[PDB]
Amino acid sequence: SNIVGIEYNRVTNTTSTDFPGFSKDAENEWNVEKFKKDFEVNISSLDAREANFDLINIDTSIANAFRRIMISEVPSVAAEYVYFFNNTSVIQDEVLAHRIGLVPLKVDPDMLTWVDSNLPDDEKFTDENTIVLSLNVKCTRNPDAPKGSTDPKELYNNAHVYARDLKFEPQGRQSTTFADCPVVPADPDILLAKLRPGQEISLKAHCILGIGGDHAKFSPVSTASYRLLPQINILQPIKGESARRFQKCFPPGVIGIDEGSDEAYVKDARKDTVSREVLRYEEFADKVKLGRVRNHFIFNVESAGAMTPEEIFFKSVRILKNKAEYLKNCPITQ
Amino acid sequence: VKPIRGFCQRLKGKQGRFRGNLSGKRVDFSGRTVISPDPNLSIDEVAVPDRVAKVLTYPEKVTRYNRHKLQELIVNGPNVHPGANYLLKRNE
Amino acid sequence: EPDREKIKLLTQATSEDGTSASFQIVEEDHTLGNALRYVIMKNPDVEFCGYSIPHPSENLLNIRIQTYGETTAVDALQKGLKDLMDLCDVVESKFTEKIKSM
Amino acid sequence: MIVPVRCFSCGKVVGDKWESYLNLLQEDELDEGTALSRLGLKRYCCRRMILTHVDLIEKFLRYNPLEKR
Amino acid sequence: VKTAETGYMSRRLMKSLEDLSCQYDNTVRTSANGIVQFTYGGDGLDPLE
Amino acid sequence: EIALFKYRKARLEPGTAIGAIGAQSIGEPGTQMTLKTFHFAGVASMNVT
Amino acid sequence: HYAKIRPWRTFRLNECVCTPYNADFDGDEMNLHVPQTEEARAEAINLMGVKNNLLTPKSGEPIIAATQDFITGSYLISHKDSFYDRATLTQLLSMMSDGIEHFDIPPPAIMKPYYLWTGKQVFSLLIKPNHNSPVVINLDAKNKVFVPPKSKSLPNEMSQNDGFVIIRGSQILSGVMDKSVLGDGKKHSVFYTILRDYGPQEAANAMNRMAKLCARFLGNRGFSIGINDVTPADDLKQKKEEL
Amino acid sequence: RMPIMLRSNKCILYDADESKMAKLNECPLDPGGYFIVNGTEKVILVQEQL
Amino acid sequence: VCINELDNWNAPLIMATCGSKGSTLNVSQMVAVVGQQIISGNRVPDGFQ
Amino acid sequence: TLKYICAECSSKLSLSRTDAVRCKDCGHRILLKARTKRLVQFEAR
Amino acid sequence: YQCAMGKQAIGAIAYNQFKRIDTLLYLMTYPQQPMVKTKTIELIDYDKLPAGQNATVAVMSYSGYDIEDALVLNKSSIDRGFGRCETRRKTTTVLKRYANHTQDIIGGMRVDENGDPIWQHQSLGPDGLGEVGMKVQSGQIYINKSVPTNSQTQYREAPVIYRGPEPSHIDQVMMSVSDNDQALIKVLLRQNRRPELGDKFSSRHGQKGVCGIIVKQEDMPFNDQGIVPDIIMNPHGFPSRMTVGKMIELISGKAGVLNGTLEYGTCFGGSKLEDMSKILVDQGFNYSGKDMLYSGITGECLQAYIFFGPIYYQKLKHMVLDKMHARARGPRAVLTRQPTEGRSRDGGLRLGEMERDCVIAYGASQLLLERLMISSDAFEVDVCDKCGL
RNA sequence: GCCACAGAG
Ligand SMILES: CCC[C@@H](C)[C@H]1CC[C@H]2[C@@H]3[C@H](O)C[C@@H]4C[C@H](O)CC[C@]4(C)[C@H]3C[C@H](O)[C@]12C
Ligand SMILES: [Mg+2]
Ligand SMILES: [Zn+2]
Ligand SMILES: [Zn+2]
Ligand SMILES: [Zn+2]
Repeated sequence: SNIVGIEYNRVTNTTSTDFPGFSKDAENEWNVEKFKKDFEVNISSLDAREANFDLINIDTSIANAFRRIMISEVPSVAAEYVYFFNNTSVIQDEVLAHRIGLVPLKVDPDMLTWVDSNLPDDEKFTDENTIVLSLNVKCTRNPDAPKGSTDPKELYNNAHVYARDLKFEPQGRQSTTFADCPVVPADPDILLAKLRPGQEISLKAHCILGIGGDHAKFSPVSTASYRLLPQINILQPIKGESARRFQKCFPPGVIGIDEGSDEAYVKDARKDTVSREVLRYEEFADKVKLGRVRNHFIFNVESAGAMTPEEIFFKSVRILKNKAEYLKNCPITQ
Repeated sequence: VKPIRGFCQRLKGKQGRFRGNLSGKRVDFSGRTVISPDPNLSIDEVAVPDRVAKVLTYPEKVTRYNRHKLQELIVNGPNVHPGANYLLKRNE
Repeated sequence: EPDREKIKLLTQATSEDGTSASFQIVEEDHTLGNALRYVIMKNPDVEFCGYSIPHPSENLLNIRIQTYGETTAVDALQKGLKDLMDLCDVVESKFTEKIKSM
Repeated sequence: MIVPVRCFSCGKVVGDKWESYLNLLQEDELDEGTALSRLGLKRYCCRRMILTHVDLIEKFLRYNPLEKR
Repeated sequence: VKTAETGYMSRRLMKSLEDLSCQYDNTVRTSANGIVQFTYGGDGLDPLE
Repeated sequence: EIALFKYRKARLEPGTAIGAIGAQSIGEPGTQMTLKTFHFAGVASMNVT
Repeated sequence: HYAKIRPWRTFRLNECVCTPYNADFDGDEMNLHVPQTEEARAEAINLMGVKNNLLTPKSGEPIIAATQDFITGSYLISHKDSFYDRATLTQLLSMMSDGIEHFDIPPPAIMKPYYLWTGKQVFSLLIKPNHNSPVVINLDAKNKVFVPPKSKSLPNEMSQNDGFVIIRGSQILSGVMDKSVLGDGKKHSVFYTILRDYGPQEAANAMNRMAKLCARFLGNRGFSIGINDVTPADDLKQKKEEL
Repeated sequence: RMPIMLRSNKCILYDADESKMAKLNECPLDPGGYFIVNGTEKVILVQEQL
Repeated sequence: VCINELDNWNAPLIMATCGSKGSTLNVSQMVAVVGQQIISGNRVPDGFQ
Repeated sequence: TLKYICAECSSKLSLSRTDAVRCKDCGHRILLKARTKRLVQFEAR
Repeated sequence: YQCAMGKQAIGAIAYNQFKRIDTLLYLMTYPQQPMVKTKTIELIDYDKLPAGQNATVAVMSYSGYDIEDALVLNKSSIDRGFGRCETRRKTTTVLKRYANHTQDIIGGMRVDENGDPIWQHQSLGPDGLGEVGMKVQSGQIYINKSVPTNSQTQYREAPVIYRGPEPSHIDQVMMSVSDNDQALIKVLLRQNRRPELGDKFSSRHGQKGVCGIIVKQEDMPFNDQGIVPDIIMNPHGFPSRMTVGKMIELISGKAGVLNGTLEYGTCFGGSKLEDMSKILVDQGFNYSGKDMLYSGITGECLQAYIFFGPIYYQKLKHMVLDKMHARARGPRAVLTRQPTEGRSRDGGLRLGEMERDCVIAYGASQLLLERLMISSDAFEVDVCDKCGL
């Protein structure tokens, strides 16, 4: 069986059992034809910032590897160094630099090159491996503000420094390479700082590309996780008022009562967040059992705005394949 | 009036010569740090920070069995951790 | 040109005939060790495959493969890497055709 | 002191939701539990990011040294 | 408050018991070579072993 | 053979600072002891210290 | 201790060793002295070593043994309803030895439906990994919570809840592993037997294997406490009220 | 010269609104009740006697 | 009556059975009656008249 | 070079060699050094 | 213990905390008000200036690094600002006027041959006081004080040199005149600190603990929605200490953040558990707050439900950066010729009577001789064999 | 340098 059973106090059968040596039959050898026949992908939603798709008949290790590579191995572009000219705000320079490094940039990671660390700073950053973002905001008192007003958006001119103030400054051939895709933040309304008259911010941010393992600002996904497909089995029919109570143990769209026989049946097990509430009540014992399909993953990949989630998943699969190929091509030193 | 520190006051008490400087005393080559768990170390091992390890030194005498090792440690120097901080010559 | 420092065969743990072996792989973690473990355990000749990260401070992974007398552990490791490549290729193909389907 | 750019747990950008959350509480007179859901903060880790945030920057800016108070 | 008295008790006990040791003829003696016990505990057995 | 080996290795080895060991093995339970109220064999009017 | 060099600005010791120090990782600061002569170094490592001081001199009982979160994981492995297939068995065996030690997989306790190894066989391999290991220890001991069997004529191992542990050869034939068998204070523990019969190095190796296994197993087999574990049932609030 | 306790009836911060607190570089949520002597803010602690 | 009713896989019960942390008394105090408070061997002294 | 800020009236002012340490537009005797004009580099982490 | 450790939590001090120059001030970058409040919290205005953050806690045994009160932190959570803090310190100097009509001076900047300041004066500025906003490393000067020698007079150099394990940035420079008409200069230095191994965290029910390991987000457990805990706490801290109020706080906070309102943990009252269970079950979660988490290492479902929810954690002022010390050889006292006391003087650790006696108990004669004579106060002396003097 | 309190385990 491949159903992770859910009980009132424990979770049973959580480990994969598809390998020879599990039993005397010695089946489930690795056959690429059988895996090609059995594996399935079903995309249910595909937006510009979020993808939902089911991977069916795949092992837990590979799906978890895809999730981990998506979170911490797919590169993305974020601000790395900040050079300050006259930051006169209340917000400290470290805090402002950290906030600017945390904004997501709408930059294709494949248009850049990895920065060589051992090179010195005079020639480390070139036009191929660094995006320059200049910010320059000065706040002044509004001379014609209403007398009865108290909103800082009306009393002052530039009291709110947002992420859209991060102008892009092309350097060298980036004037032609980034002509049709200018560098803008993925979330332009990020509130970076607040000012009062007499204060000024001006800075240049050098943005390179890195992986999420080095720092969380480089992770291309705001979230990237799966969940097993829930499975509700009603072993005995549930009739009448109890069925209504049986409806209240689940989210509203999960199960329904048929109008003819007046019995409860499972309508949509995907909506069922496994709260196992129905296991609290003694009347539904030996009448319903809950489980999750162990090899049926529902990935929900939300991008940070730099690039599409399907590209992120494809890059994760390619990274795992390249890891395997690189390990295969290496010589084994004794 | 604060009573003067006479000769008997220098010898009695926990801050006197006998209990503060003779029975127990402050020592060199010691460090103090907050402790945190690490189950991957063996039970007969303690993990020392590399910052501390670059200060706490061991004086190894050069023999015919460890000449090249100490040459490499001298070459590495005080900043690279597998190194050395001081050298004392035989005739100096 | 080849990366000699990537994967090593720990001599002190392997067997004389190469049936049992332990390999040290640099700059990996659970995301590759678990996939290799699952793929190698599907080899009918492998009776022991297990990875470990000896210390979080070290970016390192020790994987032990013990087989029967039919094949050596190096052959099992190469077969597992090739089979993981094939799995990734199949997943890649299915995903890229279901994108174009809708 | 100011609303953080990203959620600590997952990584969703919540720094651009502070002004909208204040506007939905003040103008539309919505309750605090519905304004969060209208902004797409479904996970509770993102909800606590701006539900428990204390905007101390406004209080700190009253003591501006660059301009008479 | 119990540590304040316990430390003094331990210090007194050790300053009274530090000099004793088991000699090579299995007799426990003081630093002035005077016998306290002819055999340790009556049988000369280590509590640790 | 096992019994004789265990007996012959259980003797107190000469040179052991057994007085310091005893002083510590008496002082340390004094640290571990919590202060409780006891009575002498089932009558509540004694309160033996 | 033998020194290791790590970059994280704190002294780190195995949690089996914090019991002689009476130390907890809640802000404790400790001291580190370095002997500067060969005689002092040898005397420190041969008279004050951790391996040579597994037993307190106050009573002779072990003082360096399994602490909290290592007893619980070992108990959950050695629980009676713990059955592992060959993949999980092998991963657990590699988890206690950094993927270096050679393991001789014993025949499974269940054969016809599937091939399943009990966690007591996992700890039998923990005590003695292969045929080249010399550790062969035999002992009988009672657990902390021992429920006597139904009849007084029956032996102690035929009790309920695996109260009695029996180790013959190196196989754990009965019982669970708890503070009585793996912890400190009792002279019938596994590590005490290994230290007395085969020297301190094998006891240290077994403790290291146990710590490395239980530091990686309980994360992948979760263990949690909630208010559901603390709330009383419905009838208890009436029985307590009436009493 | 008597060193006056902050937020007493002889202090400058007595019954002052938040704007005057901002004008004097003083926090409105400061508890008060201490003396500023030589720049250091010292509190006369409550004594318990028979 | 509290301890005998708690089901298996109860975390305080497991931690008490192991001896890793806690005891039966702590579980009984958390789930059921805390019990009499004892000060210096007696009950609570008359703080007031 | 204007380098100092009066802590009360917030007026940028400079001090010569013989000038007293006090503001010129008011009697306040507390002066804060203004921020330097030289480049300061930070790592966005 | 909570009453003891609440006064050491790092957080906002006052509204004028950036206009203050205090001798030591710990501030938190992103403070949050507690999810589970109290009427006393509202009455004393603690929620206006809170000290702590609401961390997603999964009460489970994750690694071996959470044993004995130690806590597991999330590296990605720390990278996004969890537990980030700063330390501000004050250095004050007085340009006193001596009775000989001579006074201290501040100016001076030793420029090199090329036309740039020297390394020790790299951030010292033309007026002698270090520039606001620049980074000061160990060995550099931020106050270039000079003292007349006779107290055309000659001034000897007595600068104020920064020294410490990590660099600091000059946050504020202030000059004024005291009552006795002597110039007063105050320099406030700030340095930003992130959580590391050894940093102390408290959980507002006692339950103090230092960080034992910092692991990546993908190594952490996760729920169906992808929520990753910021702090993993060992289950073994509850039974011996019996903090049921902590579990009630977790459930109240979870139900409040799902419902959108702050909850109350008021003594002899507060938000009842049944209402929070109803709120949790209406939102699709378990009534007891026990979620089902997949482990990030192997991907499989955990075989036990994990107590999962927000807990208010406090970062205490005790950080390992201020505690680490090591001596080797250094200064010695003039009287006893033994190592000095304290890490401020590069002192040595005392091997007291108890440690001496512990070394005696092992029988280590040569180790005792080395520790108490060779490495502390060894001295070659000449003694007369006849008179014994 | 001497006192004085304040904390840490
Ligand atoms: C150098 C690496 C290039 C790589 C990142 C580029 C080159 C080939 C590209 C894919 C193909 O276009 C087919 C698909 C088209 C859909 O629209 C979006 C997804 C889809 C899988 C693509 C993703 C991505 O854009 C790829 C892999
Ligand atoms: Mg402690
Ligand atoms: Zn979030
Ligand atoms: Zn002025
Ligand atoms: Zn003489």
